[PDB]
Amino acid sequence: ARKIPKGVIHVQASFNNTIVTVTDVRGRVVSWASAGTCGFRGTKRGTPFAAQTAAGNAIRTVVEQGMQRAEVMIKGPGLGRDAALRAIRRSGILLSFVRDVTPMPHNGCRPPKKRRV
RNA sequence: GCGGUGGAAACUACCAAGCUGGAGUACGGUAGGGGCAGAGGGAAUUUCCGGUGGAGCGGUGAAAUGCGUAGAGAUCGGAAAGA
Ligand SMILES: [Mg+2]
Ligand SMILES: [Mg+2]
Ligand SMILES: [Mg+2]
Ligand SMILES: [Mg+2]
Ligand SMILES: [Mg+2]
Ligand SMILES: [Mg+2]
Ligand SMILES: [Mg+2]
Ligand SMILES: [Mg+2]
Ligand SMILES: [Mg+2]
Ligand SMILES: [Mg+2]
Ligand SMILES: [Mg+2]
Ligand SMILES: [Mg+2]
Repeated sequence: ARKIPKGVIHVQASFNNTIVTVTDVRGRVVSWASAGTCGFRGTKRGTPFAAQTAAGNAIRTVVEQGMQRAEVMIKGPGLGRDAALRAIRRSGILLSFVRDVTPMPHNGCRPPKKRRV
């Protein structure tokens, strides 16, 4: 739909799922792919493999718009933080910068209590 | 045991003067999340207002309630607030 030569890839990795969004430097969203939209449900939705197919599935659409260089943003403690990165590499798209944006509060809102499990 | 009387003068007690090592005062330093009061600061989060986008998000041992086509989550820009 839009052919943008350079932009950014946001990958949020949580413990139950990982979102991979494709955007451009103007701060605008083009197309996204989630581990859940790939036909995965809750348990499997956390594994690095679903993050793999998620990243691959977004980059399908990003090469279809004909884009070349990109920055990678990784947010969150989950597993896909490593796995997704591999996909970004093997999908044959030039890797500019890979940053870790995981929000670190400098103090603040008191987190939920400890699960006694 | 109590009372009277004659002696002794070390220890406690009393009376008079002394002495610093105890306790303080002045002086000069120095470390400190000590206390009270008044200024300022940033992350993060939540909600609200927009632009993109367009099906799931969220969550568990595995699920479901819940939130979502009345456009969620994601992402960029703005405000506001408290801790
Ligand atoms: Mg889990
Ligand atoms: Mg006698
Ligand atoms: Mg005497
Ligand atoms: Mg005296
Ligand atoms: Mg105060
Ligand atoms: Mg600020
Ligand atoms: Mg649209
Ligand atoms: Mg419902
Ligand atoms: Mg409404
Ligand atoms: Mg619209
Ligand atoms: Mg949102
Ligand atoms: Mg404020």
